[PDB]
This record gives sequence, C-alpha cells and structure tokens, in this order.
Amino acid sequence: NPIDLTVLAEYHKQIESNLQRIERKNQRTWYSKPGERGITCSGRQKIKGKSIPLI
Amino acid sequence: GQNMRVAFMPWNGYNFEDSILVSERVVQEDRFTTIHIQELACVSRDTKL
Repeated sequence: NPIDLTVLAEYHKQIESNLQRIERKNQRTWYSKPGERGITCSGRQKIKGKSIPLI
Repeated sequence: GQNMRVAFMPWNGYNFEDSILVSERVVQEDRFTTIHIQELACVSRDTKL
C-alpha cells in the first residue's frame, strides 16, 4: 500500500476537459467566419482626448 | 440662404475690412439656425480575461 493521488489526477483531468469544452465552444461561436457576403456591420469605434493635469 | 435688408454704410468701425454687423432681429427670428447630426458607436469586444 503506497501513497495515492489517482483521484487528484482524475479531478484535474475533469477540470481540464470541462474548461476545454467551454472555451472551445466560446471560441467557436465568437470568431466565426461570415459567408459569401462579408462582415455585415462595422466597428466605428473612436476615442477622443481629455485634459489631464500632471501634478 | 436667406434674403435680408442690407445698408451699405460705415457704422462705427464694426465692419472694418470685411466684417459684417448683424442686428438681433436676425437672431430672434432664428433664421440662420442649423441642425447638426453626430454619430457615435460602441462595440462589445471579445478580449482575453
């Protein structure tokens, strides 16, 4: 009877597999490719300036 | 534009090289007031974290 952390490896593999499934689904439906027509909108984001003192 | 009553005369220097004097009747009848339309967008971005 030596020491044992097989349940630790199973738990860590379960965490890795569940996180890989969720992140694969999110990176599947957020960086998809639009088809035959192109990007149907535009980003249009612009940043203006401010008056920032320097004390 | 719009058509207005104009006198050609030097009036106290307020029209020195090419300046124009305007009476407040042109303001109160708001007959050069102009509507402007700006546009601003905002996107939700898939960053990390």
